[PDB]
Amino acid sequence: AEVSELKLTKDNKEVVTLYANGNAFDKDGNQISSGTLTLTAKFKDQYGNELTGKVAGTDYTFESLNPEVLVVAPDGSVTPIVPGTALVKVKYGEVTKTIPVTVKANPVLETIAVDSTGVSVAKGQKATFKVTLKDQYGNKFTGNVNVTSDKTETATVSVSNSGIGQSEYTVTVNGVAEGSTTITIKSGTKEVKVPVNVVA
Repeated sequence: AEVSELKLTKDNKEVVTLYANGNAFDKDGNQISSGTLTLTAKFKDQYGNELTGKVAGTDYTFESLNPEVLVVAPDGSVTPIVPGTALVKVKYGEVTKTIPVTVKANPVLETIAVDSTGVSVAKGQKATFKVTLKDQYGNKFTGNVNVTSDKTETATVSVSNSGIGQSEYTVTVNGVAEGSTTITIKSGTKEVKVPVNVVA
């Protein structure tokens, strides 16, 4: 025979990004949730005919040359273990092929992005800005958010969605009395401060 394709897949999509947690991503960075994670393989004969009706596991077997890093079932099924690089192998009699596979470290919170630099609200009014959590790769990250205010007699604060389960939240600040103060937005071990000025 001859090995004509060796791709990593889930639900017919090629996998460009794979985390330690098993999550997988196409070219666009849209997550694949359908299918199981596998390697696909196609083969030709000595005259270039695509060998058909072939059984993965029986006619051909898959090996992981780095089994502490990535588990590959002989039928081609795939589960990541920790971040690193694994070399994967397909076998068809004497005929073999090798591809690299990269497991990336899972997302963790890197940045609390804040739509605002300071807030100006009139006494007895509300103001609004957005908070976006980002991971080390600079994509949206779902995580918890907590907002407080240094002086509640000047201004009070609240967050959409009870500050859980989301990667984008709305912060409302109510103007309570004339004067100034600071809101603090906390998430994980990180924190941003925002000044606030309540006008008449």
